[PDB]
Amino acid sequence: DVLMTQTPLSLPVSLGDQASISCRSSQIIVNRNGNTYLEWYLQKPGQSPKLLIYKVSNRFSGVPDRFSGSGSGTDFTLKISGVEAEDLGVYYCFQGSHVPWTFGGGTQLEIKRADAAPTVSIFPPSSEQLTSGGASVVCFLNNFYPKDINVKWKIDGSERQNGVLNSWTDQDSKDSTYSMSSTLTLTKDEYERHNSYTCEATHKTSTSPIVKSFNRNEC
Amino acid sequence: MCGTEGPNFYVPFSNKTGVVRSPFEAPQYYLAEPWQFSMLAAYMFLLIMLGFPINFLTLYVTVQHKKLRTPLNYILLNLAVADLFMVFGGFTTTLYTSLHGYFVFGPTGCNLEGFFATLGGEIALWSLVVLAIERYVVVCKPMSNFRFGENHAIMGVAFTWVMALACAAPPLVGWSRYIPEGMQCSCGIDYYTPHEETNNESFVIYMFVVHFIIPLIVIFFCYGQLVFTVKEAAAQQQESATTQKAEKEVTRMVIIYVIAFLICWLPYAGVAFYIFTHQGSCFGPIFMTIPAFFAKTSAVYNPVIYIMMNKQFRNCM
Amino acid sequence: CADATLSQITNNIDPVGRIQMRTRRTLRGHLAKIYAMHWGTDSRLLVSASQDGKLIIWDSYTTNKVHAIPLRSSWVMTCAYAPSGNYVACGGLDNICSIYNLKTREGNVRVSRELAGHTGYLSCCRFLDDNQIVTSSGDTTCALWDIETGQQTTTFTGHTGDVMSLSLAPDTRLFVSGACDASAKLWDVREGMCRQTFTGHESDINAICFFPNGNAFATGSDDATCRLFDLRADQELMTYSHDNIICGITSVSFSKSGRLLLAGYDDFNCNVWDALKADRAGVLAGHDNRVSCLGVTDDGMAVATGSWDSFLKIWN
Amino acid sequence: MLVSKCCEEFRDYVEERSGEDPLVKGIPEDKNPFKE
Amino acid sequence: TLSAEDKAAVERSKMIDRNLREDGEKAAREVKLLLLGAGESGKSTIVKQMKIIHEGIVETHFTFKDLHFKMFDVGGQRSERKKWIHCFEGVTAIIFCVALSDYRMHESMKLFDSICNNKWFTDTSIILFLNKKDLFEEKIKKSPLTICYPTYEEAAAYIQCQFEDLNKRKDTKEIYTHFTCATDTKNVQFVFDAVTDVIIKNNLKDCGLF
Amino acid sequence: VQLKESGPGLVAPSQSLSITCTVSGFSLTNYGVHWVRQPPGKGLEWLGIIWAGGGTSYDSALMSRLSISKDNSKSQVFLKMNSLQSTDTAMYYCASENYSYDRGFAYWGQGTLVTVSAAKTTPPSVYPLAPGSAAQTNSMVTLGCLVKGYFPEPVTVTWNSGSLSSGVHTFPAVLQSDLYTLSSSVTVPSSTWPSETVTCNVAHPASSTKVDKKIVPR
Repeated sequence: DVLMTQTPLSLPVSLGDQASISCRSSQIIVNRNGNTYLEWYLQKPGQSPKLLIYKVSNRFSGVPDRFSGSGSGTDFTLKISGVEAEDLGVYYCFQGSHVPWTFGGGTQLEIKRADAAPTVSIFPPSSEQLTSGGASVVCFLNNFYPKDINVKWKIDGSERQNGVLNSWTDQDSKDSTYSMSSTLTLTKDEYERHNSYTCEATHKTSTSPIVKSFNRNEC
Repeated sequence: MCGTEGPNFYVPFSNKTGVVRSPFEAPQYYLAEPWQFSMLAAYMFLLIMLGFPINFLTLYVTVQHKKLRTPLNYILLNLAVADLFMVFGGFTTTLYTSLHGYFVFGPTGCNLEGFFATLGGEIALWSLVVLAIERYVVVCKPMSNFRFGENHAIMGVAFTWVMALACAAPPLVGWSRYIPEGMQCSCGIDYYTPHEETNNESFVIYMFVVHFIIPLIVIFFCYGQLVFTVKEAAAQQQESATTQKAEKEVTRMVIIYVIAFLICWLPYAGVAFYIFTHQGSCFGPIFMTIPAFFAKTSAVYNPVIYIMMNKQFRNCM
Repeated sequence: CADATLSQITNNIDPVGRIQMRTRRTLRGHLAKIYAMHWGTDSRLLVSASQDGKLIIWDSYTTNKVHAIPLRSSWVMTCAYAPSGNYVACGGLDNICSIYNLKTREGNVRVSRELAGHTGYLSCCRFLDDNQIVTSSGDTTCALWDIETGQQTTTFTGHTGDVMSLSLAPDTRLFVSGACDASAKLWDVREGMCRQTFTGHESDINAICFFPNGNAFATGSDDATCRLFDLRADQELMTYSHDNIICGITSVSFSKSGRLLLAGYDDFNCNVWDALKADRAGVLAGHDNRVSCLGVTDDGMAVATGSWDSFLKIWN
Repeated sequence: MLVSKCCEEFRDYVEERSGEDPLVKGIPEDKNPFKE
Repeated sequence: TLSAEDKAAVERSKMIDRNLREDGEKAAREVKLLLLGAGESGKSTIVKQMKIIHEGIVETHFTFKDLHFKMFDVGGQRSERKKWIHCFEGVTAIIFCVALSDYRMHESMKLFDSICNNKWFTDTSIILFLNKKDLFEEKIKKSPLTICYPTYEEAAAYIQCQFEDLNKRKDTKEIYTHFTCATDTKNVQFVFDAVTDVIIKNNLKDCGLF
Repeated sequence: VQLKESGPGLVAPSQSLSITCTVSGFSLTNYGVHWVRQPPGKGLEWLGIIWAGGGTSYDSALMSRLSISKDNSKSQVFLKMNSLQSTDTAMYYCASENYSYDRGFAYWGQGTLVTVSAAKTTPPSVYPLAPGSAAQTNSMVTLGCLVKGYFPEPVTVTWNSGSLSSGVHTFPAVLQSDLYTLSSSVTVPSSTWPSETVTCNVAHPASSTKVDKKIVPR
């Protein structure tokens, strides 16, 4: 019933910087044949985990040499020598000595960059859904960094947040920015009661909120 | 006018032209055109890629499956070993010499090659002799009240190694000599010149008696009596279908064995025998290119005849 | 009560992994097919029975033969070694069991007793001491004899089929025997009545042997499924089977601690299983025919295997 | 009898003395009585 | 004393090896057969005929034409034979005596199937010793084989067919049919040709051709 | 060495799940195979392992409902898991164990999402989202697709059949009455659209609905 508690929980790391990820089990673990099994798995968001270090310190074939595996007793550490775009993901330390075997809690490694203002665009309702009897107003908040962001929908100056459907994205590998969904789906008549809609966003890059609106009277 | 006499060698090719050289030195392209050594070497490589496969694979299979490890199979394991000697002492060093035109490893490498080659060939010969003797005693039942067990199989194998060394080793101590014969890429017994220091006359007669007349007489007598017996039995039980079948098959196999043995050895046998009774002679390329090639390839076509047709190796091919 | 399975109980135990046993000996000299074996308590002397009418007593350490007995009859299929090393026994389809004394006359050998009277073939005969012996008869009955008197001092009834094999408890007070009824039966050797019976098998129990603690045994079937039974459970605890080969099991025996259980098949091999987790711990290969019997030394240092190949192999 | 108790005594009897395994002390010619 | 015991052990191992070699050659020279057949089917009568020709288990032994023969008769043995009774693997042939008029045919078919289930007894010569052949021929005139199974040539054809249906080894398995005959002149030569054929077939099979 | 998994994407609650992870590149009798599931957006959980010789070791919680069996000849290992619940919605991974690397799981299965729900396979709906006259006044004009009312996961939305890779924004599906809605986006200048063809590829293999939409003005 050993638990792998991993630290640090989430640590921003610049490109090329070195990072230390150490995990210490709830109990001292050594296999009865004299070995100790700590294995470090890097998992991209939504993918299968990939092994980095087998047998505490040995790199597997194909594992980049920029990963350094070491540690003894209850302390184990993976060190990164050069951080590239492929370093984004979650890192788990795994023990294979005492069953049931357990994974680490995962470390959120993120890539820093210079601040960039979010891109806000609005979309007119699609003609096909208009034919089917629906109309969904779509607003996209693209490439805001860091995660800090606030969502507000305005309908001809009327505050609206009920019925708003939002989704959040992970930090991209190529651009290393956060994006968030803001789509409002409602009935035909409720969409028809108003002629314009306002999409209000709050971000740190500008003290003035970015605003976007579109006209229903134009297709 | 007859052949080229050397100290450490004897080349069966006349020096009256002044062309001949040592077989350890110059590529021998005045013995035969380089197209001839090209096809020769390629054909030798072919026989490498058939002989070493079968003969090594037999041992490997015997290692993997210990079911084949029975007393009766010992003389075939011996045969395989013999032919691998023929593979390395013969085919590999022939590759490394015919690629050049002349024998590279010195007269000491000549002794090593001649020894391991002749040892393999003689082990194969007596492996076939032992198989014939064993099958003769078991089926024909010549000896009154006798058995053939593992004691006899061990004595038989040991006897094949004793006799093989009793033939291959004397040229290493001073009774005949290993020299390049034929196309001068392969070293073998000096059967074609006289040399009182090495007692060639006594060695050839020794060869002729223990390793020719006795083996041919035993194989001919035994298989003749066996065929007579099987024919007589088939004659008497006219209505037994399976017996007529068995008759035909045994006779087929006996005929295969005899023809295999004649193809394998009567080239060398006839050449050596006519050398023996016709001391007044001198032979040319036609004969230096038929028995060493054709006789040596028996290292190929005895594994075919006795391994491939055997249904446990047809099931391995 | 099969409330769980052994693998569930031993879940927190790691496998021993690939067990690698080496060949230490190759006992050659037998002329015909070997059918039985038994270790002496000294782990040095062993007895082998072959159809050539021969019972040979070999010294394991020095690889040399110590005794060689020509039997009366060539149908021997069982042999046992006295714990004190003073006696040997042989027998088979001839319904007669011949017992020889060793430490009375040396060099030569004497047939101290011949047990005749059985109505069924002898499939297994086992010593208890220097004066008692249990024989397996295929008439659905077994027999306990006193060697000095030569009589069926006790008869074992309860099986409904031809008895193939038996094995004594390590303390030699209880023995389990299997017959053609696809059932195994536990017996007290002095009491000889069917206490517990185990059914479910599709064919004859071709193999049976005891666990070193004398609390469990194994069975071999024709469908290549070795089975582990407990004396008190009255039901199987583990099944060790391979589907791809349909040859039956011939003999079983356990390692000294019992972590490892040996069982040979007609597929020319024997499989040794991690008895705790049903894991195929290792494979013993090398016999030139089907395996006929095998055993472990009482001190457990090495295992001996006798097969139809007429050779015994010792593994460490 | 109940199988689980048999399983537990089985496991204890193994783990108490499973040490005769050559994977424990190795395969040495020196202390092996069955050597050449 | 230990060194003396070591040398004595080496010497006794050697002379035991010699004894085992000589015993093995002597035993392999003699040929054993297991005699079988239905109870009182004519096994004893054939035994008397063979004794005339040549001169719970029971043993018989004799010598003829330089070869030593020995047959053992199992007799009473209450066991499931069809399962494992094949432990006599290695015999030159399997001999069975049938009293022809005493038939049972389904039991014989089952026994044949049990023999066929053994791969080397699928390729093993089977000898049938037919006793009471005159009685069989006399009763078969008005009581055909339908007495046991609810024209001569075709009827024997389907008989051989249903015998051979499970047999896939026509080449390596031949039925050697013998009758009871007092005339020794034909008996000796036919015994000789039977043994000649069977040993030649066994040797050719040992040769590994097919 | 490759491990390939195949299984039913949607399974009714309390039924039996049969997952096959056909292995390659190694002898199945000499290596272990693992089972690990990952619920959406959570850390990994351990299920069990079958060892080289056929022995089994499971997670202490899941012996009773998990069954690992294999056919060594076909290089096929089968997971029989009974009494499924909604929490079983996860990407189930088969992971190899190499003894020579001493308990290191070199290779993991690609994973197959298994859904425990009563909803039926519903084909996806596609709508082209081109900016309107009020929304076309930006220096950069955004294009995308909305997928409303599909089931089950996943829909792999590729832009120009995967040839257009710059600026692709796919959003994770959002729970809406057990009907899942995801979105898509591109970042393209006014020169890219409508001058150059951009098509919207919606791939939903469950119903095999494949739609390619050239983006047109509203």
